[PDB]
Amino acid sequence: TNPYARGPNPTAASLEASAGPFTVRSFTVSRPSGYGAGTVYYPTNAGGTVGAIAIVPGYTARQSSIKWWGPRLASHGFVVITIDTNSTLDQPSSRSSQQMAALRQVASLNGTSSSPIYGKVDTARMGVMGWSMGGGGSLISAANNPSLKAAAPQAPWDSSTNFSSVTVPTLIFACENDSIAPVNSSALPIYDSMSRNAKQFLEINGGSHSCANSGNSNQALIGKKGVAWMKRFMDNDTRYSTFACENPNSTRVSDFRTANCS
Repeated sequence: TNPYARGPNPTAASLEASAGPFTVRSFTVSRPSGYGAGTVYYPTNAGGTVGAIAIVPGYTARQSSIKWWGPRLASHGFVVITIDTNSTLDQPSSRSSQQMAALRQVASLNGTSSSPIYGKVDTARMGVMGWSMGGGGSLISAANNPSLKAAAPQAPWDSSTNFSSVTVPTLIFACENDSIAPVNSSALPIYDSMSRNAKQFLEINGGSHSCANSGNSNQALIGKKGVAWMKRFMDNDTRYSTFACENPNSTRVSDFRTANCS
């Protein structure tokens, strides 16, 4: 009997819909600490404490690029903070520092009786996600913070592609026709480098660099996979082992790989 298991037994239909079972509320972080701005999404009556996910956009980009993840994840039983960085020109290591700052603030707000997320977060169970340089930032966060329970960056880029130290279960969303952070020189070498973890590579067929962003046309598949990965690894929830680890066998996917996916 897994104490972190929340919500109804998952179905494809329920994981593919635009929102899951829980009602989602949100607020703006009034005094953001160590980053630009943040929006916190959270479920009402998830049936216990839930893990937290900090999501960072890429270079020149804002919360809007990665907004859709907030309600999508939160509606399956997660507290999600989407951030703006101190500057939109921040680099990946700075993105990562700011991501971890956002998580610490979430942990702090869990114990502030005035916060709507008071007593709602299990602050020992956290994950990281993000687009482009924010994707590299998530991988950096993971490498520097092995206590994190999961990472799921999208169209990631960093100077280095060597993330061989990462022990955090890591799902890489890739975009097949990415001409900004091309798969062959960023997402794929990143993926291949990680020898110490459960991991997955999911390339979206014909996707541009923004193929996992708000307003994308594979929200059913991408949302299912992100929630399934976070469920399986953040909650240790083996109801999601198949959703998390399976090949989707979808014409929407041009390349699928996975390793150590129990």
